[PDB]
Amino acid sequence: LNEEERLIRHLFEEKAYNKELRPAAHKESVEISLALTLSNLISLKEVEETLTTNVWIEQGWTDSRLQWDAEDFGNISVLRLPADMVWLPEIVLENNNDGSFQISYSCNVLIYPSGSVYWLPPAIFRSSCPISVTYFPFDWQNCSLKFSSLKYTTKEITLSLKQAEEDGRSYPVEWIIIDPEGFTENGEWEIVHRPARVNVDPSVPLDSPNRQDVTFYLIIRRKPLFYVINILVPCVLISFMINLVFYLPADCGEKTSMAISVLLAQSVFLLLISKRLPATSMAIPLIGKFLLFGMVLVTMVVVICVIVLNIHFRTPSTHVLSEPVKKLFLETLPEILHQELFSELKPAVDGANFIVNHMKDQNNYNEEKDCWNRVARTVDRLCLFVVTPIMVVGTAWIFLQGAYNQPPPQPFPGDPFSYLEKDKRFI
Amino acid sequence: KNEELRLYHYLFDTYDPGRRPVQEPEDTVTISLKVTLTNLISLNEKEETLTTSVWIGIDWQDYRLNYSKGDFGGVETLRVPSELVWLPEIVLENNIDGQFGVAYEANVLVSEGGYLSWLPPAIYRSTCAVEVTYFPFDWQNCSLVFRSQTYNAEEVEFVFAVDDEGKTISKIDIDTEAYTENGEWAIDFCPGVIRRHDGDSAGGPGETDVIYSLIIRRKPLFYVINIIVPCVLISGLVLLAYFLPAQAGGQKCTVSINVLLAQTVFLFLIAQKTPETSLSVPLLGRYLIFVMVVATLIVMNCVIVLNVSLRTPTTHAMSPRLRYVLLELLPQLAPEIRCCVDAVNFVASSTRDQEATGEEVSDWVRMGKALDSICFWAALVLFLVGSSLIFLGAYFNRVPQLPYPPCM
Amino acid sequence: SEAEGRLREKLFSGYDSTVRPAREVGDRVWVSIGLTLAQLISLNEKDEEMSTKVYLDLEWTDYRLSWDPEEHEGIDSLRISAESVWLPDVVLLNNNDGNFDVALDINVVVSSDGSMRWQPPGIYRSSCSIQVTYFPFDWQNCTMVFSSYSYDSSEVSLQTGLSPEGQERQEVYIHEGTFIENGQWEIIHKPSRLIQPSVGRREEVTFYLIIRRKPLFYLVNVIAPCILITLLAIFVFYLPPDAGEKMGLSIFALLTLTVFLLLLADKVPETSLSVPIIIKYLMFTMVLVTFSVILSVVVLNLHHRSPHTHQMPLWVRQIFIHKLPLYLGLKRPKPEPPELREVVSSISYIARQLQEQEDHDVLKEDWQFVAMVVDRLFLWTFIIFTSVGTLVIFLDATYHLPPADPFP
Amino acid sequence: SEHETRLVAKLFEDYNSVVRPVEDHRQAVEVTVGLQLIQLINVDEVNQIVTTNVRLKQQWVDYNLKWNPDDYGGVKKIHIPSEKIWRPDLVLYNNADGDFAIVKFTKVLLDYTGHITWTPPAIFKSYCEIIVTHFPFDEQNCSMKLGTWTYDGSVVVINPESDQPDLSNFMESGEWVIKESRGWKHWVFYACCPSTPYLDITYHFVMQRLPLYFIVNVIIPCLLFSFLTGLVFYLPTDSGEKMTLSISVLLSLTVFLLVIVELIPSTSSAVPLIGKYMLFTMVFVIASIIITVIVINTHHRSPSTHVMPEWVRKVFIDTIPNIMFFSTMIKHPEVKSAIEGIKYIAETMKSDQESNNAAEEWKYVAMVMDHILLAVFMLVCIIGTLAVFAGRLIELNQQ
Amino acid sequence: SEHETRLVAKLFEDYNSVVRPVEDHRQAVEVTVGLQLIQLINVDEVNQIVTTNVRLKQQWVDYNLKWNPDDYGGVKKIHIPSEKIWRPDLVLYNNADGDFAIVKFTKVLLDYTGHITWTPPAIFKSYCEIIVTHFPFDEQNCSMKLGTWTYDGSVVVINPESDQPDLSNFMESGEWVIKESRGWKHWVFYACCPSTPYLDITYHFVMQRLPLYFIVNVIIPCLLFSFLTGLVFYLPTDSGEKMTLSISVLLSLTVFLLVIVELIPSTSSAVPLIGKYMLFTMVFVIASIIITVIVINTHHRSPSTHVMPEWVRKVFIDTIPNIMFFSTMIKHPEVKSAIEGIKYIAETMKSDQESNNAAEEWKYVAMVMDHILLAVFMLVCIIGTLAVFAGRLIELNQQ
Repeated sequence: LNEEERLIRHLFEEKAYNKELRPAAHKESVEISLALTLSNLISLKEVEETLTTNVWIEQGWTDSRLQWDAEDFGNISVLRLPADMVWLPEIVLENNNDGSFQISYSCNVLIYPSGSVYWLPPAIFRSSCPISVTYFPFDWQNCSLKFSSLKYTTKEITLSLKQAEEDGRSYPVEWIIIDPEGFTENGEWEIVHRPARVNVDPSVPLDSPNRQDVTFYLIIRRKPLFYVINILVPCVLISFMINLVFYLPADCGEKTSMAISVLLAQSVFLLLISKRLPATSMAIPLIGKFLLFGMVLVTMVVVICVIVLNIHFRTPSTHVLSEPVKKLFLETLPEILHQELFSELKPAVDGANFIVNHMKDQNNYNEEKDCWNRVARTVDRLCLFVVTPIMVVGTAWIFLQGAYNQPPPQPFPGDPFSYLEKDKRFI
Repeated sequence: KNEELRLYHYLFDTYDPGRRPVQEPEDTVTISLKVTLTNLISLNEKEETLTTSVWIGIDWQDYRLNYSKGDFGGVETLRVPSELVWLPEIVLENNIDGQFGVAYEANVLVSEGGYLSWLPPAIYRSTCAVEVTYFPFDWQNCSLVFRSQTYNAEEVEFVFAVDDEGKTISKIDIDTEAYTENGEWAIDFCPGVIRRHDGDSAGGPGETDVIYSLIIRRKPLFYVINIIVPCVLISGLVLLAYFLPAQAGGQKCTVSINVLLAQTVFLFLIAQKTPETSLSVPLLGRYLIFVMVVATLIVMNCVIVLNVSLRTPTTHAMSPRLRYVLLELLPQLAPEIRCCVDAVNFVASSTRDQEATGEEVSDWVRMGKALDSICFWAALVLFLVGSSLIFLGAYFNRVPQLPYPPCM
Repeated sequence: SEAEGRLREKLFSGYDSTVRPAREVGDRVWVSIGLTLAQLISLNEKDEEMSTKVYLDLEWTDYRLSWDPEEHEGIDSLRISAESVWLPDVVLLNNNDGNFDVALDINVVVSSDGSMRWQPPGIYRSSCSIQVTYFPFDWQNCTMVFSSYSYDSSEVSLQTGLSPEGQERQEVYIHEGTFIENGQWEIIHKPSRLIQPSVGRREEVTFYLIIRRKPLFYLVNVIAPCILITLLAIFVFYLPPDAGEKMGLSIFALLTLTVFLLLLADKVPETSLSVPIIIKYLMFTMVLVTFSVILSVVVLNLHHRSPHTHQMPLWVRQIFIHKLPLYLGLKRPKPEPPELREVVSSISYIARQLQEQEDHDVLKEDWQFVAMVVDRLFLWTFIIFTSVGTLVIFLDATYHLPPADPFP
Repeated sequence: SEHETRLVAKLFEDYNSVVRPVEDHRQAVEVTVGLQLIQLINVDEVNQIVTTNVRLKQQWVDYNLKWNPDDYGGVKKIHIPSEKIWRPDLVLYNNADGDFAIVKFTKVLLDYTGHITWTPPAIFKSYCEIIVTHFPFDEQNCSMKLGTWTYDGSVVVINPESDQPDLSNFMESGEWVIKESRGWKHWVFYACCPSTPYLDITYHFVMQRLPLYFIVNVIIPCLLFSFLTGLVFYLPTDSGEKMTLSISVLLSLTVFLLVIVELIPSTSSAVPLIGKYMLFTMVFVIASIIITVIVINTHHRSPSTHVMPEWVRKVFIDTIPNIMFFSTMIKHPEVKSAIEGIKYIAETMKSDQESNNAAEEWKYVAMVMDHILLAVFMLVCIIGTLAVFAGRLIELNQQ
Repeated sequence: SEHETRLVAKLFEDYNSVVRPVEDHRQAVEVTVGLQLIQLINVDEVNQIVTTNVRLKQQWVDYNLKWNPDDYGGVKKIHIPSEKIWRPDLVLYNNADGDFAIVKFTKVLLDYTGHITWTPPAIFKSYCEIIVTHFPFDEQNCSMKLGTWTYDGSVVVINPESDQPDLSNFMESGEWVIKESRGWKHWVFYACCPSTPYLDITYHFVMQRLPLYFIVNVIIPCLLFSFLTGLVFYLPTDSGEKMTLSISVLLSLTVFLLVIVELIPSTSSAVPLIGKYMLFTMVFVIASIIITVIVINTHHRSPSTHVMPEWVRKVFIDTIPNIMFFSTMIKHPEVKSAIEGIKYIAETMKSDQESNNAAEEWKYVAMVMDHILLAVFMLVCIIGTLAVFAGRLIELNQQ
């Protein structure tokens, strides 16, 4: 007969295996070694604050009840069994937000003659990742996958990281494993740090299953080329078009219309970028701050355009152009910025005098109109030179804050260890 | 239940639901299939999914469950769970959501002579390729394909059910007592056909299925009222640009450009409703794109008219051929006293030059007016002809007069 | 261990997990219920549903699962699969998605004296009646009702689960070390009460969550743009009628406000028992801009009053040229031979035409001054109306605070 | 409980859940059915489906599940799993997007006399034809048909527990008010089973929509924009801004029409009230635009290129006084050439006077047309709005 | 049948589904694996997930499920539930939003020679990287890696049924066309199990998008707006409508760029050429606005404000027309008061006419600039429109 059939009959029927009992004495804990292999970072939804990841979770322990002598079973050195046939530590993801605690596919366990149970199920985990929006789209996020057992406490099992060997020296695997044969790079997020820790909380009581856990952290930087090329550049150019209204004349040039149209474009950008991020109150997004600053600036420019148009369309019959404003806005600022016959012809002379006086009055009217136009143009130039530097400095400051943001050199502030494979800490 | 429990023991004390009810292997289990349509829930165009509510009447014979009324005190029929009896695993092959079997596993009725009858309900989401060429005045052919999931034609055979007169029922049955009319789609035909094909290997066991083809017709009143008529009116507003004056404050280009903008809004509206397939352009899509192109050409024409009208004489010399074309198109549709005299002569010359300037400006304005007059009729003819030609295809898209009975 | 296996065999000999542990008929099973909020996932106002992640804490006694530890090698506690022992049928009564049970099936901890402690996880979606009046400056009172589905008060009596501090602790537990606060909601109060029935429902344990929204997102994204657009709407009245841009500014401000209202509908609740204060503010601003458009049309009508066609009424002159300019600080700048024979005729005539032009221009200037005075009056009126309305709405929103007492 | 454990062991020692729980097969199972509406989760108008949280109380006597309490220490009632006993197969006939039957198998309360009460919960997603004629002031009569699927009236008989659904635990909805509710029992003959009738109980609910949300978020902006339609006729033609107002109003009503279209089902059974109002206001704005173009053409009619017909002068300038605040409207050759120049000055200034006067007449005609059209369009706005809404409004206020 | 019941009782008397079904544990199970694509349900580009309907045909031989037909009434085949027998644990490695392994356990066809055929259906939602470079004229090659999870190549050997996946029963897609399809076998060494290789079969499909939908709904409107951009320069400055046209076109382009941003994944691997065209058109319109502001500013320079630079008169008045074609721009106190007044009239009109000529020169300069810019901008529009698209278009046409 098959040696596998004989071995299964020996382990499970002759010896009467009981999967409900731990493989240890009553006052002894089972040592569970945990590792994580990231096959694919499926997504990070910011509005829902959810990290979807494809991960193979590697669990290992020793079951002395499932040991055999290979010589007695045709030198068989490995056996695949259903996971439901053996005791499991029942490691679950504590950070799930959709309610899926368990692994996706409950594959087989591999058992060896020494009694070592090795399990490597895959899973698609949807974990809760709170999002920092302060530097979007130049932001980096710090998500975590927390694994623990809700069925057993620290008295029953003992979680630990997987131990690997190099030239005979043992070291713990303190990082998320990235198999080149089973890893796919995400097009939007690049992994900067991927440490792994065993956390024990002394605050909670020893009989709480949440006392111990193994946390695999993913510090990931967004690749901002998409948002820079598609969102930021059009919005910034449309915002900086506002400075052109100062160059428009005050008669045909629809200064107010162009300014409010820039405002409408900014409002559309703000409302269609607000949907791409959650509604958290921790901070305002960088793009949101820039859009608010630009909209306030455009509002001020619209008010300035209204005032300039008001000044331009003044008349002698409506306003008086006083000497001090005249000198201020036409001399100083432009400089720094840059008998019977006589009875029959009495109607002739009277008409000529009246016509001449009419034309003189019209000339004075036109000159005052031109002076008001010149004052309006001076105010426009002054407001240009005041507003454009303020618009260019604010934009530069905001986007330099965005660009210079980068993740910390170390995964954990205050911990000098780099959690890199090259810096493996031999035991 | 004494007699019913007696019968249940007598039938199912020895019985294997895994096995076909056949004396020999090379027999075939004939199964009568009927499908009753309670509701046509929807036809998702975006997802290309016909959602329907059906009852699936499956009748067959099981010799192992044969018994006599006399030996059991009058039990004519017995309701058992469907997992206790062998079933033909009839699945909807062309399902899109992954559901193959029926949602609810109703009881099976076992009658005296071994007749088994199963009438479970089902919400089926089948695949229906949507032909979009005449949307919204279109009709669709949505198929429901039923087949055994495991057995082949040499083990499980399909026939249609017969009415009381013996006529075969080759169609989706509709019970007026259990039918609800769909507000958007009218069913016109619903024939049924049993197809049989050869196996993958020559001389092997062939395959069989039952296909029910629903011919359904859209009621386009909603889209006519809410999409087509407003689009036609807002499109026709573009022609009013020709009557606005070609000067400052005329707002000639404003009307045209904003009409184009609203036409794009309507494009997005139809884009929300029609599918994303690329096999053909929808009729409303072609009409929209034609009308956007018409509005863009009218924007161009308004720009040309405004250019021609605002040619001042000082910069633009007078084109004689243009004036000739205008005339063609018109019938179809003492030293101190010497100083004073020189001043007065200067006044006269200045006013004469100004009057000539105004005359040449008026001539250019009249040219613009004539050009606008001609192009208004041109654009009106183009718009009306294109609208009529596009919508006549929708008018003539009637459901074919197939050689089948009505579906009612 | 073998001792644990023998103990488990002994306890579950003739043990029925479907039978309530009542030693005597009429005995009650006392269940202590507590809750630990691991995460407040969300409060969706569209569905009126609070999504939370919790750990229950159920404690009761099963007399059938007691033993002497000294007879079983000192074993004084077991971790048994929850399906193997009787469980109280505790469910979230007010769930919104139809899910009543816990998220994961874990071990129950059984002590040697028969004390059962079960701490299952649960991802719950409870119903919350959203008070929409002060949105987004609102606080919600969302409840989670836990009760036995089947057993009545005479069979299973519930009570609030005491923490290790004791004293009949009545509160949702939150572990401040690991709890991450929601980015949109702040938990003000979180009590826990036992609601017993009148004299028909049964006993239940309600866990309340008073949660205050953090409105920074809506302040930045909605309120400030509305204030800026409203300021522009005020400033339309300072624009000259000669610029020909009042209609554009006002109506496009109205368009921007309409865009904000439409793109805010994604976020607001869709109930109809009240109106959000933000929606009230938007409606007030829209009505104000509509009146701004109306009065800008009136001002433009007055400004372009043709003098020869319209005689100014004497009362209009007194009110808008003499009385109101004093109060509005708008002081008008002004305080108020054959050949020779026919040449004389022409000169006297030219003087006559110029004099007539003075008369008509004086009347036009009077009409335009009346228009300017009306414009300034409307500017001041709109400033007052905007400031008062905005202040009233903002003070109404700001002084809405969460209660200091969970149960007034 | 040892007594209850022994009882449960005894009762299911030999129990068949396949057969109906009657002593004699010739009698039917009497079942009492009662619906309890806990919550009205949703009324999806576009898909025409109503989601309701319900409890489906079912009461019936089981012949083989009786016992004497004296033999079991006085136990008179127990709770047992429902999956292990015979149950009625109640199916929702008009299911649309959910389960046909119960899927949550909660415990049954079993009495010593064999009486079973089973009150499972359900989330019924039932088809519901949506009458849009009076939307958003519409009333929807929805229904839930529940019946035993495979059991006819001769083998299982279902009876309503009460004439009305149980609403004592109904959570009040923020969008609908249930005006009336009533359960009707029906005996129905189907073509599949023509011999025997099948029983059903249809629970219907008449729901009145609360229209405040749609009034505030939809109707009021449309009223505001339709009110601005007639104001184009009070704008002067010299402002050069009439088309701005009219076209902006048209674009706003277009985006609103997009919203209203996406807010209703695509059924062709009726035209909605709000859709009728939308089309009315759109035709109103289009007519306003057409007549405004006519007015602008009238205003800018060059008198040199256009002669004033006598009939229009009679109709507008002469006729139509209304409020007439209007007016209705020696000897050198060089000296010789200078005199000729002054003559040209006078003659040209006459010619300009006459041309300006004729253009003035055209402007006055346009001004009177605008004044008439303003009143006409304002009156038409109020009349149309009332003629649309007031019928349903007084119908609701009068009932 | 009775013989078939006896056979099924015999086969599963001491059967163990845990054991690999071979005579000796030292030999491997030979499994033939084939994929049948029934329908390409969806290609979600934003989420980068392809949903497909498939049948995963698996054939092998079970050593312990053989029988002699003569001993069982000539039964040469039976249908057995797949849950009762050993099966290969095929898993889709690149699973995104679906099941790693088969969950719908249909029956297996078992021959008398032990040959098992099992053809379960599945809905595979696999990760499919989206090369957005040529969207909507894009081609997507993406794949389904399928392999035994827990069994290495030494204990279970999987072989492809054929080089190509089975497309005989494939429902043709309305949005994609499969150009190439191929299954490749791979022996992969994983870090978890260095000692032994694991086998997989990767079935890759190359799909060409049918771009008619995006052509009609996106490209053509954008082309129309890009064409409309250039007409601003032919529009005169005296109409007061250059800015309205320019800004309206720009706003429409904001709307279109923001809808095409939603139709593409947010990855940074590459930038789409439709995005490149949209930003080209963006900078195109923005430069048009800037230069038209310059032209409008030039149109109203007057001797009151600015004097004419010599180079402006050198270039735009004489040099450019070389290519253009235009007009190249008894005394008494009262008596003596009248004479001096007439003098004043003469000087005032002469100065006014001179300033009017200067303004007309500036208008001429703006005019010639407008035509130069019209030619340049239209040519740039045509060149850019051809440059962005012609590469991919001629590549596909030649392919």
